[PDB]
Amino acid sequence: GEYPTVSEIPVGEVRLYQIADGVWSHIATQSFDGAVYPSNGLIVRDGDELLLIDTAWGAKNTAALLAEIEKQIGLPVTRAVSTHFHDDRVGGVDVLRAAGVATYASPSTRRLAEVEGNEIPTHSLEGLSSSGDAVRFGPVELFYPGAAHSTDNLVVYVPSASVLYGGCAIYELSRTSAGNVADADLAEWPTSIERIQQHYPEAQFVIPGHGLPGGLDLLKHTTNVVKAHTNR
Ligand SMILES: O=C(O)[C@H](CCCn1c(-c2ccccc2)n[nH]c1=S)N(Cc1c[nH]cn1)Cc1c[nH]cn1
Ligand SMILES: [Zn+2]
Ligand SMILES: [Zn+2]
Ligand SMILES: [Zn+2]
Repeated sequence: GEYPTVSEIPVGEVRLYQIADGVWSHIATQSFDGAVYPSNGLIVRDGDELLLIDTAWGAKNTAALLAEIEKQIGLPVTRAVSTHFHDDRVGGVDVLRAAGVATYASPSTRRLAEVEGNEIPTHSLEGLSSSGDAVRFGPVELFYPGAAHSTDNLVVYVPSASVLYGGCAIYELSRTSAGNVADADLAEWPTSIERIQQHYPEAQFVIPGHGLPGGLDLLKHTTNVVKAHTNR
């Protein structure tokens, strides 16, 4: 159908969107700093259970995500992966943990989360410490492209559906300016996106951390925006 926007989503609520067989995005909204912005995560079917990529941003949003999963899919979320250490991706980890979800992130993510005073996913993902590293995690591949929006950002690929979840390292087409880039490596960002490009040239669906999915041109768009900001 039509991809959900802040319009179709009351703040505190979560919509699911089916991208492919056994793949969904989860879309939530958050009011920051006067404005309302949407946020995407992923859900991937793993036999008779569910792998969750990223929290719905907050303990209350995350509890609403689980309820909305329990309602629309009715399969249990057994594992969750946070793609970076910011609160929009780990906020709700405690809720997940209380519901019996095993929470995972790279050591680099866990370290920064700890330093940040954020919630810390329980389990460590080994083998992602070097730019270009990939590891399998059930029905997805996890990929560390190098520093971009943050030094720890991961991307997620669903081989079975050619879905690339970029997380916050990839911007939607609508987004004309770099956001908060305080934690970013602007100097390495484009090289990291090129790694993503070179590793997943067959991706059919590209999901940005925020906003509307597209194809692989989201990667060039983000390059273009990051480079204009570098040049500001
Ligand atoms: O990228 C940005 O800076 C933000 C989105 C912040 C989401 N976020 C956060 C975050 C932001 C607030 C609280 C906790 C975590 N960490 N990493 C990311 S990505 N907005 C609003 C903004 C502030 N400055 C410039 N833009 C950008 C946005 C995305 N989609 C719609 N707006
Ligand atoms: Zn972030
Ligand atoms: Zn465990
Ligand atoms: Zn984000």
